[PDB]
Amino acid sequence: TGVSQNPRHKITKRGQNVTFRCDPISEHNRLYWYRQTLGQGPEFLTYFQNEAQLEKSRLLSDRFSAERPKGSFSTLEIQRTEQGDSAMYLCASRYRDDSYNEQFFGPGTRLTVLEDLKNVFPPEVAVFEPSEAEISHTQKATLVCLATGFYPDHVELSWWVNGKEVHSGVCTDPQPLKEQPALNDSRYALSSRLRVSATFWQNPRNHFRCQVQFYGLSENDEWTQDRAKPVTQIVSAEAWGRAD
Amino acid sequence: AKTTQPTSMDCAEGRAANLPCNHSTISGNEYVYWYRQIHSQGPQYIIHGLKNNETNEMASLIITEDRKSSTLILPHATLRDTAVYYCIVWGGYQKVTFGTGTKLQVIPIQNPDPAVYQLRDSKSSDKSVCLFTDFDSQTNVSQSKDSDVYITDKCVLDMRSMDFKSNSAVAWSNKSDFACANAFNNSIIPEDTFFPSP
Repeated sequence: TGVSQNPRHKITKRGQNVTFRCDPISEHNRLYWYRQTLGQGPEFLTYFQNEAQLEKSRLLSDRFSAERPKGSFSTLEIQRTEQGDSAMYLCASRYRDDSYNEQFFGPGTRLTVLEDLKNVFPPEVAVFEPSEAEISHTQKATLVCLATGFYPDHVELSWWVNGKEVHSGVCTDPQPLKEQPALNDSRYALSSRLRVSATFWQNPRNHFRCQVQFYGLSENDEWTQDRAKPVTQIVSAEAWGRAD
Repeated sequence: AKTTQPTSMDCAEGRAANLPCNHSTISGNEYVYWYRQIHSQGPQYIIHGLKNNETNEMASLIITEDRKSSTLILPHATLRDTAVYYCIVWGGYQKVTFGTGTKLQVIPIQNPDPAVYQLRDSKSSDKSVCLFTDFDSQTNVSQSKDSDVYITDKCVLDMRSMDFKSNSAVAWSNKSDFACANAFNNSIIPEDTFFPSP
């Protein structure tokens, strides 16, 4: 991979400060920071050579500050966060100032900043059972999973058949879709398909689970409303084969 | 910055897919690099280099004698290869800058059987969803302009077990009006589409 970032995600209210960390590959001279929004390429923020910042883009406000005190790990501090900071902040590192050595990217830290945290909802998940019409026409059986209506949109959908994540027979929408699109705080929906053989579905000993990891608030966030604090969690929907 | 690429590009599963990049003011000492980004995830490196051709397990890279253009070759394009591909140039010391880039979509060929089926919720059970599937890859599913109705983009699955690809879009709504007979009628589904009714 082999660069790391902490945390993977963070949801703040407007006022708050936030700090990310990035750990480069051992002895990598160079560390880069980018930010990215949906459907766009990474936008350069700043880079380091040893401990020595280098260059910061006329992007970065004074509210951003990136440190790297031992030419090793790097922290990015964003002060007094704004809605417009919401983005995936990517870390990269490189062995030497050397064209031969490539940049290795970390998995990123997805920041979402909000007018208020009552707009954050987890997904509800339903699994939809295959049509008999399909089974008799194609001798195949398509299950559909629907994730709704969550916010923000950092969810990870996965199908598990008989207790193992599967990838054969599976399709998930590249992006979610807006439920009321229409709105600033539009809550999102995502669908996925699992296709099996008719006979595989018609065996009641087979078990189908749709799992959606949602990245929400932390246990430590101030929470006000009646409904369950929409923390980082996994929501699931199950289905067994129908003997029919 | 110094590179230009098509925003998106279709390519046939599974011959070699050739992603082009223009860089007519390239030095000198600047290498060409290709990265790929899947979902929102970190972009992973594919291949680089100078002025020449190069190869590794993941791909091949040909750069003209001009230096002014290059081509990334993904030798046997599968569905897993569809992603965003960035072509960047760097010669040291300075920052590295990303453009746009491409949006490669591997398209499978079908021997088609288009149908729109109704699926019921597991709990529940109504709550239902409409499945438009088994259509050929020339068929496009449109976005519903009825806001209460939700139609997904089309999605290709591979049953690797049986060597069988299939396309599908999914539609749902809360309206009374809504049904599967009319869910995908705003798209231009093919004349021979199978619409069950028991």
